[PDB]
Amino acid sequence: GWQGMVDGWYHHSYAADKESTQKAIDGVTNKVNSIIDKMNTQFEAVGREFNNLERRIENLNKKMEDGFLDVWTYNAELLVLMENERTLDFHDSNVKNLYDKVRLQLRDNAKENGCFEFHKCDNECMESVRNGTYDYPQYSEE
Amino acid sequence: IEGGWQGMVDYHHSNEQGSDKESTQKAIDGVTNKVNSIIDKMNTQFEAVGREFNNLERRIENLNKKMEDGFLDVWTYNAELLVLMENERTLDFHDSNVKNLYDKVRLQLRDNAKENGCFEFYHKCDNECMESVRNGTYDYPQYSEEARLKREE
Amino acid sequence: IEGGWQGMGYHHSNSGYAADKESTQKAIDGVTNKVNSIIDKMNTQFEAVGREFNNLERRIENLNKKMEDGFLDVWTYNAELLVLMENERTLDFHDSNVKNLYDKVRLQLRDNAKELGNGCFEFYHKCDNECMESVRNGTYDYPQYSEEA
Amino acid sequence: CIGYHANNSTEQVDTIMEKNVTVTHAQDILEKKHNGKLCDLDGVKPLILRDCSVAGWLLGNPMCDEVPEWSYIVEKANPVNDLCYPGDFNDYEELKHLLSRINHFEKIQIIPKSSWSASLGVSSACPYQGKSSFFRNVVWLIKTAPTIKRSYNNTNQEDLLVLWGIHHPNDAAEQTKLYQNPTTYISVGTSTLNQRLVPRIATRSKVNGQSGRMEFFWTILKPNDAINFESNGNFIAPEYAYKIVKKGDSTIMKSELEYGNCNTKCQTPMGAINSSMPFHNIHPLTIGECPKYVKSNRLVLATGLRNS
Amino acid sequence: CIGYHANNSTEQVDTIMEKNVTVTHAQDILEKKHNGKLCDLDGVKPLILRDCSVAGWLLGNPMCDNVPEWSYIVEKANPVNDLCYPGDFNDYEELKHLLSRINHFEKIQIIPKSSWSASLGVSSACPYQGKSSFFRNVVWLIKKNSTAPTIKRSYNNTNQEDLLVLWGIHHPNDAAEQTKLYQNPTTYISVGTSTLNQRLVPRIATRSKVNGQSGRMEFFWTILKPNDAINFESNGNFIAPEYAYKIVKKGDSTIMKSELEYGNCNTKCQTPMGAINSSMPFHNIHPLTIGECPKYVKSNRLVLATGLRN
Amino acid sequence: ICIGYHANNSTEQVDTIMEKNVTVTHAQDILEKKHNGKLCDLDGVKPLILRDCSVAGWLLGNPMCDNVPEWSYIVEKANPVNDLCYPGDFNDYEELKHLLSRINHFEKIQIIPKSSWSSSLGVSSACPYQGKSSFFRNVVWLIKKNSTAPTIKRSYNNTNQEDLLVLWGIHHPNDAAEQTKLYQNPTTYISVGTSTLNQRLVPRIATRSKVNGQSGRMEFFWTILKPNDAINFESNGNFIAPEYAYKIVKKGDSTIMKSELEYGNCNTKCQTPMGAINSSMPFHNIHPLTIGECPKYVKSNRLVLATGLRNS
Ligand SMILES: *[C@@H]1O[C@H](CO)[C@@H](O[C@@H]2O[C@H](CO)[C@@H](O[C@@H]3O[C@H](CO)[C@@H](O)[C@H](O)[C@@H]3O)[C@H](O)[C@H]2NC(C)=O)[C@H](O)[C@H]1NC(C)=O
Ligand SMILES: O=C(CO)N[C@H]1[C@H]([C@H](O)[C@H](O)CO)O[C@@](O[C@@H]2[C@@H](O)[C@H](O)O[C@H](CO)[C@@H]2O)(C(=O)O)C[C@@H]1O
Ligand SMILES: *[C@@H]1O[C@H](CO)[C@@H](O[C@@H]2O[C@H](CO)[C@@H](O)[C@H](O)[C@H]2NC(C)=O)[C@H](O)[C@H]1NC(C)=O
Ligand SMILES: *[C@@H]1O[C@H](CO)[C@@H](O[C@@H]2O[C@H](CO)[C@@H](O)[C@H](O)[C@H]2NC(C)=O)[C@H](O)[C@H]1NC(C)=O
Ligand SMILES: *[C@@H]1O[C@H](CO)[C@@H](O)[C@H](O)[C@H]1NC(C)=O
Ligand SMILES: *[C@@H]1O[C@H](CO)[C@@H](O)[C@H](O)[C@H]1NC(C)=O
Repeated sequence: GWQGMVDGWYHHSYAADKESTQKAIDGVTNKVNSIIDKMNTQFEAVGREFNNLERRIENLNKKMEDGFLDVWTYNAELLVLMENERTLDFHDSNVKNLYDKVRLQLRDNAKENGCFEFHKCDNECMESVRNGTYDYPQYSEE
Repeated sequence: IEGGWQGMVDYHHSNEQGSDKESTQKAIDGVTNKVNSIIDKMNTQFEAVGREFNNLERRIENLNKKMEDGFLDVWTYNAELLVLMENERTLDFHDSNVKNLYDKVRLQLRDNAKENGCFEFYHKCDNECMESVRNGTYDYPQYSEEARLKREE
Repeated sequence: IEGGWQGMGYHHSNSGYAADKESTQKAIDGVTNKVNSIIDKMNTQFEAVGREFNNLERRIENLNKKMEDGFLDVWTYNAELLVLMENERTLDFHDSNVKNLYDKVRLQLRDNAKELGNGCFEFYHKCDNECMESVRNGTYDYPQYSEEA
Repeated sequence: CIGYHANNSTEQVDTIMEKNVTVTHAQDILEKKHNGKLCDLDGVKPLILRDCSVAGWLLGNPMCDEVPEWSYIVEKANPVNDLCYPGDFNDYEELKHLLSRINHFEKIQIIPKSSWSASLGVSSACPYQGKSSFFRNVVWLIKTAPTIKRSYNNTNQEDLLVLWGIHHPNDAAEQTKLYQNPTTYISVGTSTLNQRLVPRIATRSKVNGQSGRMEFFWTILKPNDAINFESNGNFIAPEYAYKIVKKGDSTIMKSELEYGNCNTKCQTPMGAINSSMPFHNIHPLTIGECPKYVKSNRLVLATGLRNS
Repeated sequence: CIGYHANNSTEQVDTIMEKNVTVTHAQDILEKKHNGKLCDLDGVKPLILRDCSVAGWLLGNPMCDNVPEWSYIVEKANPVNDLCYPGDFNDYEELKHLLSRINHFEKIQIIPKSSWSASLGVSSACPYQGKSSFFRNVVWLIKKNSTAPTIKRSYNNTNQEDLLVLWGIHHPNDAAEQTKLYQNPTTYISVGTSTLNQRLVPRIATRSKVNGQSGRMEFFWTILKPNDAINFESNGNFIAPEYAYKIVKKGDSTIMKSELEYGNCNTKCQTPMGAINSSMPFHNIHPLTIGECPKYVKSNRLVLATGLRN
Repeated sequence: ICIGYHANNSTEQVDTIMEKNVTVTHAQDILEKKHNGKLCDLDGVKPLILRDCSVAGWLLGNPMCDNVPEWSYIVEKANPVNDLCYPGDFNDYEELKHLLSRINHFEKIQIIPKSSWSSSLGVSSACPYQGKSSFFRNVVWLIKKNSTAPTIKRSYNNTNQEDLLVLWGIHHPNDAAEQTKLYQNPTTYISVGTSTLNQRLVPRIATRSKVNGQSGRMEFFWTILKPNDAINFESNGNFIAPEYAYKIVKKGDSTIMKSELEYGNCNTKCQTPMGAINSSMPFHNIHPLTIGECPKYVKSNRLVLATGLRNS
């Protein structure tokens, strides 16, 4: 993809799509927000308060301390790995969804690299492509 | 296809004469399977109790507290996430099947119509011609010439 | 694609089957890292489970029951649904891989063939066996057979 | 034209990337409702103590009322009738957890008041009908104080729970007053049990108008074992015992509610739960098969599509 | 054309089907940082004992040094000043757990040292100012002159809070040595309460010298309700209480083991390696935490992909 | 030219969060269900197994019970028939077993011989060695000598390099009349002292039912003698004195296992009373009472993932 595009996350024959970038930045921010905020934190005290003649209960506390570490680590690791592809495949869709958004917009006014060669088309003609307000019958016969 | 149509309670046909359970039943059995599995795959449940420790056993009382609070933190966090995960994975399945069905008509009729998720034919298509669009048995070579001549106008 | 290729990729009528090595080994390397990461990310740290409480220690014995049964429910439920959640991710990834290889061929030959409906293209020109490497390799030349279409 | 459904729905779900998605149809899996009364647990009535503790009910507390099978026990948060004569109960929390779920329970006279003939004793801390009484199920022995030797063999088919006690007077005078020997012992013998109780005289504060104490003990007499007693004088001897069949475990439930003729799978001190749902948020102190307790209010799945 | 973003990104993420995929922007949800010093807990400073144990600080050990409130207790791994005179403590771990979090704590003299003139004692194992002494907060009752009379003393609680009483018994070395200290060979201690009823008898046994001491001393405790009275009675071998402790109990905590020392700060999660100031959901700092803390996880990197692949 | 997916002769089926009984090209299960049905070593450390004896009966010298210097866990069968040949109790018996669950060095030591205690010795018919009655081999029962039993004062000082476990006991006679027959003094004590321990035992006379033909009981106690501390015994007459002790080395903990199988020459990282487990899988459904680095116990029969594409 393009490296010089800092406007956001089109190219003219750059200006990033302000709509899909706003829908993406707001959405992925909400996913990290829900991952952190859904956690429930309560006051707990850990201190190993059993003497050497209470070692059986000391082992019972171990089995639950060690048991919870096994559960959280497996969930946290797999949640990271599962949501990362769902994020990296979420970006595989936005390109083709923005491609078809413009492809189905101008139907026969150009020829299909994710690029289109158009009738010649100016700045006001391509800023209308980004807006979603592209007038097809204005350049239909050409 | 913005907003979706409201009048569909059972496609919408554009025709001079008048104004889909194949993919719906597949989605009805598919999403209901997800809700049933969320309830039924955790069907394993045993007995539970309360609290039975006196004033000189408050260390063990804090041990039972640590695991109860530790379990509530687990079940709450996973269930809240499972809702959020399976709610979007449900909604994404709707937008997924739409293009699968939108392309189905686009694949079926090609040059006999022009591409909002709507189509209007180059030829005339009556109330019985739209049988073949719903059934999947559309005769493309039949309306070939009728689309060719009315295309060069 | 109603019928699967029972006899096998690509299939041509010129006629034989030839699987795509670039797309298959990429997907095999991806799923192998999935099953591995499911098994490898599990942490085990040597716990010894046994009933060691006497008759007058049933309450502490009952407390161990709640945590033994409690962890059983977390692991049983999460394992059953992780299978269900990751099985769907795979079968949708296979439907995702059919289209991603289909669009690579469809965007390769633009106006030089015709989409039938079975996932096949009938060329507007004649394409021989050395011509169909261009479609498979990714080295397909559009302007050569352009006017023939 | 192709499109998706939409109706006049107000149901909302939450997407992991979107908050407040208006949805066609939604289903909730978080149980939030209860019927608000104690019920049976898998078709078995609970043992509900009105104003009595497990001690005052097991013993013969005169202020306590006199069911052979129960799934769990319910006692008020602070029962009023514990021990009319103040004292302790050895391994009381283990005795309660043992009786929490019982398959068979039967009160049996093993050695009656007539076989205790030393005299019987009463104090005013246990009022029954305007006249000072004592525990129904045990007997207070008072003197010349002689040595008492009597054993009971378990001839029944089931396990037997025997209860006995010892009196700890206030001063050395209250002992000689009632128990002639200044030095006293109580020896209980079983194939398992081997103990010997000596009274502990100490100046204590008044509880229910009594400075003395009474400490109770118990074992499970195996169905063909014999229990043997030998005491010098400070003996609170058993008159009744309880046969027990133990098939499962439960807990003692704390709630101020009363019984209703209902049945449920999950019990809660705020009301029973009839739910196949996987989660609930009612109360943590649950008994029986229950959904997982959760600190949340909304667990709504999206069964339909997004609306305009 | 239609394209996507790219920048000068070096951070890598892992995903379920690919390993090490360079990504535009990334964020870690695993907290690995700690300030390395002890702080308060939700606004309350903790009770720190540098070289003294909870038993050595509760009793009047001369090797030890009055804060009325604390969120949790910190004592080093093995404080150097436990019981200067060797012995044990009854329900010591539950008493430590009871005092782990106290809302109000105040030492109170209940029966003065003068009110037991039986005589007093002083062992060389508990040095005060070079000249040996005993515990400050409790009094060792010995016999006096020719005979060992019986002691009957009873303290009634008149405060509005629960108060903690501490007393003990001395276990002599030999039977002939007890006759020296306490004229009667048969001895007892009777502690009476509406709740408590105990009677202690000394166990004469040959033991190894700890701090130059073959004899031991065993301590006990209860909590006296605001309008209840505790009553002692002894024939000797009695370690009597001089001070008490009014207690206001509002919550629970635990005893943290850390050699670190205090810093004037505040935190929500405490760790023997230093407090934590994190809003993250996971951490890999230490298993023994106090306060509302994230979940402990055995991993080094839990990085999500916030941007697209570069 | 066409584009499509694979299909072969396979009936392996998996389930999906939206579909069920899907016919798949290839499948793989991640739930461990197989066990070799025999006890093995843990990370290369043999287990301590008792055929018909208990830990108490083996620790003491029960004549029916039979040496190993290192083990990972302890196996005693459901109900051992050779417990306490002379009936009684064991103080902190549950805590003591958890200590001996994993021992890196175990070496029996005679600290105070049988002859030294004589100055005689007691035998019961409840502990028959070979028809002719004997007693525990590791602890000695003391009876009056020359019709008058005086105070016995014998102390042992640990001079070894490791902690060592001392065992002693007290006899509770049936009636007070039998005591005078065995021990001249009617009132009796047993004082045991270390820098750690302080206790004084008193006989507890009570009429009891016969167990193994004996109604008198014998209660046992134990401590761990630190390397340079000494233990001092002083008893009036009811003494069951220590003759043998055990040096111990503690570098890890385990649990006591209940199984009827006995040793097979195998190795494992995870053990089960039904047989060990060889597993890279993170889950299993064998047994809950596991020992070792084990997969997580799960209630399921099939946890099969999909390794191939869906087949028609
Ligand atoms: C511990 O000390 C407290 C403080 O004196 C003692 O409490 C008091 O006991 C006396 C007599 O038992 C109570 O006397 C009365 O007041 C009521 C009206 O409330 C009146 O009807 C009576 O005639 C009498 O004057 C006093 O109220 C009570 N104080 C409190 C705060 O309860 C207590 O008895 C001492 N504990 C022991 C066991 O020594
Ligand atoms: O008399 C008092 C009152 O403070 N203390 C003496 C104590 C006390 O008698 C014992 O602890 C009772 O068991 O004993 C001291 O005695 C030891 C002595 O036993 C030993 O054999 O030698 C030591 C020095 O080597 C001490 O003297 C003690 O300091 O604890 C002396 C006290 O005066
Ligand atoms: C308790 O009652 C049982 C029932 O009679 C007694 O058990 C019997 O003991 C005799 C002799 O030991 C045997 O011959 C019988 O077969 C036993 N009966 C049963 C049902 O086992 C037992 O002896 C009594 N206990 C005591 C000590 O009196
Ligand atoms: C137990 O035996 C050891 C070895 O003799 C004793 O330890 C020694 O004590 C003497 C005199 O107190 C010292 O000279 C040695 O240096 C000590 N050795 C060590 C390694 O410290 C010990 O005192 C005896 N224990 C008891 C309780 O008597
Ligand atoms: C969504 O709506 C609910 C109630 O309508 C409200 O609690 C919440 O704050 C809303 N979210 C946003 C982001 O507005
Ligand atoms: C799936 O197949 C298995 C055996 O083939 C059978 O037990 C089960 O009932 C089947 N499920 C359905 C829904 O047919």
